[PDB]
Amino acid sequence: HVSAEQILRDVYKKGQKTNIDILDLEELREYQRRK
Amino acid sequence: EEVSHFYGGYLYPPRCYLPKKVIRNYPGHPEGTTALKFLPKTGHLILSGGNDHTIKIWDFYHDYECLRDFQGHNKPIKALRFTEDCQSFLSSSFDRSVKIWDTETGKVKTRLHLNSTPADVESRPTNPHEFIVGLSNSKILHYDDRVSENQGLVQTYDHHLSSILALKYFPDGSKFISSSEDKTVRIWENQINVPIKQISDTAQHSMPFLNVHPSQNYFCAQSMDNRIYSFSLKPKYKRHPKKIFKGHSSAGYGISLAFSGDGRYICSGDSKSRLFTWDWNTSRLLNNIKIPGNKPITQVDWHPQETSKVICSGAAGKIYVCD
Amino acid sequence: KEMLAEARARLLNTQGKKATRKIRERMLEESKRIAELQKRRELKQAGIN
Amino acid sequence: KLAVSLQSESKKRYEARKRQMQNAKTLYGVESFINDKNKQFNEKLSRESK
RNA sequence: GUAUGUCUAAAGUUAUGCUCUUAUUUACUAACAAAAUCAUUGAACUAG
RNA sequence: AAUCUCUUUGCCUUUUGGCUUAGAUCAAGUGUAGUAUCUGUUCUU
Repeated sequence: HVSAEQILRDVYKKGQKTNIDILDLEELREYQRRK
Repeated sequence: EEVSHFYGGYLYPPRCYLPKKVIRNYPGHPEGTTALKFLPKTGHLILSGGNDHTIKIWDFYHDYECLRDFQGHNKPIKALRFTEDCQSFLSSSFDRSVKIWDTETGKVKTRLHLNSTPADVESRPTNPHEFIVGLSNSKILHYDDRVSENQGLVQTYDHHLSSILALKYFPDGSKFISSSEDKTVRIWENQINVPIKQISDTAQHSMPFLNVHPSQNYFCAQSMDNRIYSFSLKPKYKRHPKKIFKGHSSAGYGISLAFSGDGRYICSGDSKSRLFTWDWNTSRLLNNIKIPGNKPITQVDWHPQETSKVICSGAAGKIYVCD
Repeated sequence: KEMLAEARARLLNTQGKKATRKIRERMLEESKRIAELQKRRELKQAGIN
Repeated sequence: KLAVSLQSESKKRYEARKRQMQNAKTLYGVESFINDKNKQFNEKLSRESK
């Protein structure tokens, strides 16, 4: 049987959903400036 | 002024398995190799380009020598593409020029002086006279070299909002796919400035590379999220929910992907000098061969007839063969 | 069945239009950032700093 | 030794909290939630019934 | 239809079970659309 | 005398950040299109 508890578990599963690298000083400066 | 040298026509042609190791290498391009393609249908020749501004054809068999060298660009090579008949190939360069080269005599059949970087070039599979150039200024230009009017520019596609990343025709040449820095993928009918399909999503990253699966039923796109997605080639062209290939690194690099001659496997380069390979049915990662040089391997291609020979290259310059 | 699907969809949402647009904008800003670094890396490899 | 002792105790505390968070993120029986923050809130509400 | 925001990309060079084909259901969105009863008449018109 | 993992206690450590007339009203729609989606059938597995 459907239940409110089941409905809300399905909502929880429905909602629960890149590693860039710094190669040099220029990219480090860009990253630090943004942060 | 263009130049060319011969060192030997060579265009006449003289179940897959996983590759396991690098069997041999070619000198490639000293400052880095930026383009690499096998000769269509038979794969007995390898066309490549790089940072030395040169283009080279290498024999895939016999002594593995370089047969012809083409020197007509003043800046690094950006893209290379063979025609349906192999009789010609297109080359694009950061010098804002696209040139059509006669594969055998190395003579330039056509020159296009563009006002923007030709990020990618492609030729119509059913008509070698038609070619499309994707520009950094976001427009896509369609040329028909037979037409002298306006240097043959027969159509302009302009719905993309940012630099074009990749171009890929449907195997029948009726439609072509385009990707852009605008984070969208679009399908176009030949010579009509109207995209018949648009592929975009919140989580979808820009796709720097596009290729078509040998069965002609799906196309694959390398994405900046270190994944490879797949899309149907039939109307509505929906994304395939399960055929997703993961494992490699590609963010920040235009890393090409290729399919085995029989379509049983899919493979791609890696930003950490490796060559990944996945099963086309389950998308499971079956191998990741380490390529010498310790540089990003951006170029990967699978031989159209061999059971397992693959070629790869990148910033290291040399070209490597895996089997 | 359609009533349940619509209910689950409306029960999931928690953020308004501005926050949702900020999410998509941050994703786009990241993809632009990576495209910028890709072009800069290609130029650097070609000796063009 | 002082710098290393402080680094190691910070590390130990950090990992202990990481494990505790994984446990909290996998326990069940709490009132229905729709996202992780809602789960943590319902758990906080449950701690008031003590 | 707005407010409003974003983009414009060479050079004017800084030295080193799980899916697919495809026929439907449902929802949302569309200043897109002159739609046949109830001497020719909604007709260029509506925005925070 | 020193580790490791349990259990309790303590700590709550991504653990609801204003106001007014519940701020107000609405939730009947054709064609075509776009996006998501549903059943079935072969196919994948």
